[PDB]
Amino acid sequence: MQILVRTPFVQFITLEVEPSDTIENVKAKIQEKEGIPPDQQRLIFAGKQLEDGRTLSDYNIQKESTLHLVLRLRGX
Amino acid sequence: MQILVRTPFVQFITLEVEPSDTIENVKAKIQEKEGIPPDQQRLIFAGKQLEDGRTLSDYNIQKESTLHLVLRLRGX
Amino acid sequence: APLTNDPTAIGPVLPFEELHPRRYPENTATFLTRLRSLPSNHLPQPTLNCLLSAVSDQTKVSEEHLWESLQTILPDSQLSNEETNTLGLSTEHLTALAHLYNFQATVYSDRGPILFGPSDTIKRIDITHTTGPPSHFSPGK
Amino acid sequence: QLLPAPLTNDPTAIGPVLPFEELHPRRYPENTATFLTRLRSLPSNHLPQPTLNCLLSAVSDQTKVSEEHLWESLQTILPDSQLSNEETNTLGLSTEHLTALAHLYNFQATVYSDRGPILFGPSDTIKRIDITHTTGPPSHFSPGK
Repeated sequence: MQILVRTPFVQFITLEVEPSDTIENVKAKIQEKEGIPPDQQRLIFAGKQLEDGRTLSDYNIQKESTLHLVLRLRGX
Repeated sequence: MQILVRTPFVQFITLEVEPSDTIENVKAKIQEKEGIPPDQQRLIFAGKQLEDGRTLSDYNIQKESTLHLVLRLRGX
Repeated sequence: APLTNDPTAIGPVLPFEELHPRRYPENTATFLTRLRSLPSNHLPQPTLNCLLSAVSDQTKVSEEHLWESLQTILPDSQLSNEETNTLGLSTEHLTALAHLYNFQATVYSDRGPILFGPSDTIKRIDITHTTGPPSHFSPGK
Repeated sequence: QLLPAPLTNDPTAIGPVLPFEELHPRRYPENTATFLTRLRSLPSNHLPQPTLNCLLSAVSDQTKVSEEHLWESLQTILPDSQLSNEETNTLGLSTEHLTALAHLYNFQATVYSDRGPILFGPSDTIKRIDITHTTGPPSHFSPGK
């Protein structure tokens, strides 16, 4: 037979951003890097889902901070 | 600045096994495919941790089933 | 938001994982919702029903029973709206279904596999997603 | 093993042998806290710090908490049989101790092992730390990526 094993390794993507960049700008950077449309992108920092019309400074996102990407797919 | 983004994508590992294979043998096949020592391997299927001295048939692991791998690192 | 004034909802707006605590994948159940107030209104099946069809194929549960179970857990404003009629159901509905039917779903998107649904479960299903456009859900991998 | 034998007759533990996530429910990464344990009964016996204490050193560097306080915190949550045993003396502390420390201090740790990054600790936390693990042998824990 043949079986699958789901490894516990996580994947990180490095982005260069400015404190005044909006969330929509951050999403468009992940589209150019990984090919994910901003429609199906949901970014979470500090347990709260980040809003598209806010900047990184509004969420107190410092340098080397880690954001979590969650896929919201629809459509058948 | 520069920030880090954690993607939700999952990595899978495919293994060629037989129903009579022991869990120790399964971990040995994962070492040969990824390079993880069997000591730091923990395999879970159907919510229960798989014991080394048991076989895939003991846990009723059919073909195309998926096992979850968890690493237990010491250190011186 | 429509669910703030949804007649079929009661209580404050809380994330799904707080209202229905399970071992969800991280931040996959943080979407805002409300507790259902009225029983099911028996909404018609969404025309774009490929998500229900894919879940039905994997779980051997009829699409009517899947859709009725959603109407017990989510308010109507999150079941039939502008997105539902134009784009179809979302993976958020998959998370609600996964809680209802105790399974974890693996979604093989165009960019890689992702997980939805509580991990403290036995049943496992596979869903394939294509960006398209338009996006489509199909059973299998 | 999957069940440390001295745990079943540990005088410092009470209750049944249950996975860590059932006795101390948090938003752990899947199956990272499923290791079997028991609830601590007696207060801390003030066990000496392990000789192989890189894990405490790595966590201390990242969290600015002295290794003494980290070690004392473990003695309140875990029984002695899982704090100083054969594997502790010869190999040192494990990531399961890191999960317990993460629960006690409310952080999630990213472990950069030799084959990829791995997460331990509840996700409903704010503090984030980075720990590097090397298989070796001998295995070593170090702060940073």
